Amino acid sequence: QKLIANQFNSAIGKIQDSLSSALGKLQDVVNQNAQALNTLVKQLS
Amino acid sequence: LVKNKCVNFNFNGLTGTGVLTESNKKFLPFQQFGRDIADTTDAVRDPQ
Ligand SMILES: *[C@@H]1O[C@H](CO)[C@@H](O)[C@H](O)[C@H]1NC(C)=O
Repeated sequence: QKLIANQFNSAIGKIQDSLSSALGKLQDVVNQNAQALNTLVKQLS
Repeated sequence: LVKNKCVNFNFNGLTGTGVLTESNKKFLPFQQFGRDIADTTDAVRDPQ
């Protein structure tokens, strides 16, 4: 139990570290929404 | 000038409709109006 809990606590620390660097799947939805609206307004010219 | 009302305007040949209010931003001395990333006009300089 001690070893298992230590491995778990250590692994959560590596997630927290890695996320302080991966979100491309969320970011590119935000980008595509904005890029489509900017295209729609530019197209009025 | 008529600030803070929806007005129809003509600044020195640049025309539109909108509400005019004093800006925090400042242009270079030769620049006459501002545009945003979409190329809509977001600010203007009063010629008087
Ligand atoms: C325009 O004329 C007014 C009235 O004399 C004066 O207060 C103002 O400073 C002048 N502005 C320019 C840009 O000449």
